[PDB]
Amino acid sequence: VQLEPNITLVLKHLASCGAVVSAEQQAALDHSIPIKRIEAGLRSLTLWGRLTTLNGKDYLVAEGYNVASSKEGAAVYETKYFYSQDGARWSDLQPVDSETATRCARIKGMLSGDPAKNYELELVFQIPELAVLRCRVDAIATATSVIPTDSTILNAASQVVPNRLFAGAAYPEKLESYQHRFSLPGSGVTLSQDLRGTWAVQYDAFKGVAQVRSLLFPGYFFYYAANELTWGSLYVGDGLRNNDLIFML
Amino acid sequence: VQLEPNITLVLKHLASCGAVVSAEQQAALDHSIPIKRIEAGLRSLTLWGRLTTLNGKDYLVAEGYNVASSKEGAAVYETKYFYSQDGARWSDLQPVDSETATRCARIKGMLSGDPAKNYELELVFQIPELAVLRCRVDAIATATSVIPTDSTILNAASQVVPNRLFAGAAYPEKLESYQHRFSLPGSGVTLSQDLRGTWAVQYDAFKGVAQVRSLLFPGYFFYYAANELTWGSLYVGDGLRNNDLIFML
Amino acid sequence: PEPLPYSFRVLDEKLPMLYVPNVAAEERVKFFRKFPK
Amino acid sequence: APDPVLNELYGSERPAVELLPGVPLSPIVNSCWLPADAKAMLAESWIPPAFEAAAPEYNELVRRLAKTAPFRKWNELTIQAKQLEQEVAGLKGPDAEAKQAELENVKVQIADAEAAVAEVKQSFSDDPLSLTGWMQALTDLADGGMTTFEVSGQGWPYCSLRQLFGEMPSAAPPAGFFDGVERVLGTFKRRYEKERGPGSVQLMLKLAPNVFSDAWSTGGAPAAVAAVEAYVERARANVFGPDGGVTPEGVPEPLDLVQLVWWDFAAADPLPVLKALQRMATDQLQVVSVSEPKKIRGIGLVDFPADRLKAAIQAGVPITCVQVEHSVLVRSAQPVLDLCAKYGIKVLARGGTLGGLLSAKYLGAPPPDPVRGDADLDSVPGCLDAVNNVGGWARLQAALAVIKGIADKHGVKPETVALRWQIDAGCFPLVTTRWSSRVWRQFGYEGWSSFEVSGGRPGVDGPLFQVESFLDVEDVRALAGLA
Repeated sequence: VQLEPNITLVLKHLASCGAVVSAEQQAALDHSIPIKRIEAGLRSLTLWGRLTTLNGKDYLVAEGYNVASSKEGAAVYETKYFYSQDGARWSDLQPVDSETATRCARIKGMLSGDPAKNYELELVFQIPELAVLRCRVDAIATATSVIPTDSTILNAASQVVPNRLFAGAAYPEKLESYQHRFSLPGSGVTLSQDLRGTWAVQYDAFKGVAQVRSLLFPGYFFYYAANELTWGSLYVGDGLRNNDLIFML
Repeated sequence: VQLEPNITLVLKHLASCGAVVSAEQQAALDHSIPIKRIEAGLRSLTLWGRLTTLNGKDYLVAEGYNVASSKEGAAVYETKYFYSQDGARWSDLQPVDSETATRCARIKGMLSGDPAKNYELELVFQIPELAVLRCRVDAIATATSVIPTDSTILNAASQVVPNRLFAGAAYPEKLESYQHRFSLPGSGVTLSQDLRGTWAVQYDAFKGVAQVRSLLFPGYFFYYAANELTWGSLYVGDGLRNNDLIFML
Repeated sequence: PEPLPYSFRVLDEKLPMLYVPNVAAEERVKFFRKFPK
Repeated sequence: APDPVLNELYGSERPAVELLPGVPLSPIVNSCWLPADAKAMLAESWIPPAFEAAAPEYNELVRRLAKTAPFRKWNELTIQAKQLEQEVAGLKGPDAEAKQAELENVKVQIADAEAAVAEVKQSFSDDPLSLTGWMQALTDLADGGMTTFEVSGQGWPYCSLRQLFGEMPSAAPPAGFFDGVERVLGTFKRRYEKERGPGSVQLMLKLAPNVFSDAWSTGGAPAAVAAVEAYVERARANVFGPDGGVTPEGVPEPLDLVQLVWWDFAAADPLPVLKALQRMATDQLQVVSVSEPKKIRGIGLVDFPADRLKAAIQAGVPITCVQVEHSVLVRSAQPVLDLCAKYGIKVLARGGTLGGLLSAKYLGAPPPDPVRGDADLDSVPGCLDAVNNVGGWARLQAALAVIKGIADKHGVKPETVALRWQIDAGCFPLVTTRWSSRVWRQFGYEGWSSFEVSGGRPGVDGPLFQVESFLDVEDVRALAGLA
């Protein structure tokens, strides 16, 4: 039903889950997301998350994409990322290499706020902070990106477009109602073909609102409101997955 | 593409025009709208507006229809109206017979707070304040109720249903793009067929939000966002009519 | 003193077309019958 | 008489036209989009067994030197020396003494010409900006026949909106958008005019006043005239260096043309700025004696609607050219064409190829993607907007198939057909120059970067610069049906 997720709806339904943004940043996003959207040719551009830093200048990350194609048996969304320290000005978040991401994986703890820092790894290697941030963001994006099942559909020229005749996910308190965006609409792969204990779902039937929390990445939240038929996801926290998950379950 | 206007997007897009509600009343609305929607067996229930009184206890008014059918060339909606001094508990607004419906249009001035007030008019006639409020709401709904054109369609059995394939209105700046609710989808009746200078449209091309204000009823606003197809309307202020339109313009 | 007739603006400024929406607002307009119009 | 450049190069009988009484105009105008920033371009330097066959000195200079006027004069003088030597040897009489005097005269002429040749050869090596990629690109473009240029770049809305509609600090110089482009084109103009020709290359600027700024709004008409005067002064400082801006006689040499582009008409009417530019274009006579000599030779307008152009005509402004977007698939501004035909003012047609989107490729390809990026086009989001205004990628595919069939009927590239359609409607084309091994790609030619394949020929084809059209009546009917 909805064409794009609404930022105010996301912030309103994820307020309980602890995913919040400051007042100045909220207003600045409201006034600045369209400007960056139209500066590029992106049909869509929305807030992706807010990573916490050490100095106090949190990294606001937004992602956008133009068209959604299906290629090699999957939905390949060509995305572009931007970051900022304040909601006003948006800078590009450059993609990293492969070995640079492997080295990225070895930095732990929250990255500092200054994007001019350099981390030392081991023959020594210098890792810029923006590379680490992009590595973490792409890791989280690859791991968890939820949309309700069959909320999209193929079409002529084989482009994954929204499904304007979406009836609504039946039985939305179960993981069979939600799926990763990369999964093709026709295929039956959903949020239940991954590990058995890395997703939690809460459901309010009277208000008809479902909240899906990722336990592999404890900062990823998603809402699906059935009465309005509106869904949206957010990330708040540092880009670290809890490897010690089993002892937690 | 939407099926029912949100109560949060309306308050967000109409905040600048002064169409705002108290935060406590906003939370109370969020909780107690579905309760009344289920207690009354209505598939659609949205906040219609807010009317000012001589007290701080304004009347919040919400309308809801169960069926909506074509009848003698008029899209008749079987609306039910509810009022509340606070966002928590709702009461009903019973319709008004024609004699008092004509003896209620002569009573002017902004209403009091207690809905058990009897106006005395000229032998003396006693008329309840709830009747006056119902008359004013009916007049504003007849004069103003506005939706984008082609947003509704006629199915078999002559029922007006949302057009799921509504692609949006080109030229949102033009008044031709908008129509009254009780206009049949086939008929080419719009707000252009009203008086020339009774509707002011201000459209921000960049953010893609058009705003239509009623000048005959100064407190009626209607926003339409086109990037994501979302339209809503609210009436805030007293329900009186602006007679001397010719002098002001 | 006599104000310069507004039509002389065409010759002085070498502007081809002049349009006064309200002669009441202007002051250099000249009335032939000497009655305000 | 036809244009001599276009006579030898394309066998074209087209006579040369003049935009103004002083400045000429090429059949096609080159809109100049910089590939990189001016700072990163004004710093490029061409200066890097006993013999390097790949050294730039033996390769680039031997081509860039034979195209200079001193070398041609040297060759011609040698030719006349040999000839007159032949006749003076033949004659052997009293007239032979006068002819020998003529030979001595041409000998000293040869001496000074050779001195100038050595001077220019040295001038090649002592400046870094010459012989670079972009300088050679523009030199080849100008030698192809399109000597007119137009400053342009990524523009509203696909650019930084803070560099257009942002409030600069008070200490900032009065430099506006499309600034570095003027500097690069001025450097090219001075280099080319030093190598050959006094005024060979033209240049048509572009003035984009930020009418939404606080200073413009709060100031008024004096603020507007001060701003346009400051822009004119800065543009003179850009096109001509601090030295040489004035003629030796003491009268300033004026600019070629200034194009006014207005952002909003309901915000501020362009009458004050138009009057100020007209006054700067005219010289104020005193008694007769010229006073306040002209600084601008003409005024043009950009994308004004027909009613606004008529209103500007009705206020005495001497408009000389207007550029609009009018292609074979977009015909949104017909009234402006009729109005300009009536009032006899030139019209320039930007678009035509929809930004290189009518090329050989895209015939069956998926739509270009901004995030992934396409490099054969100039602006991807602009191309998608053109596609949406046409109606969609399917309609563009059908139109491109029709155009490709028309092209293969004659044997031309799929873009010369659109450009000739533009020329046939009266308007002058406006093609965006291409850079960095994609040279001549705007005309459809491919693999034209190296001299080994080009052989010195331009990357255009004759039928485009021709007085008679090559489009038969069926082709005209089909293209009109494209709509």
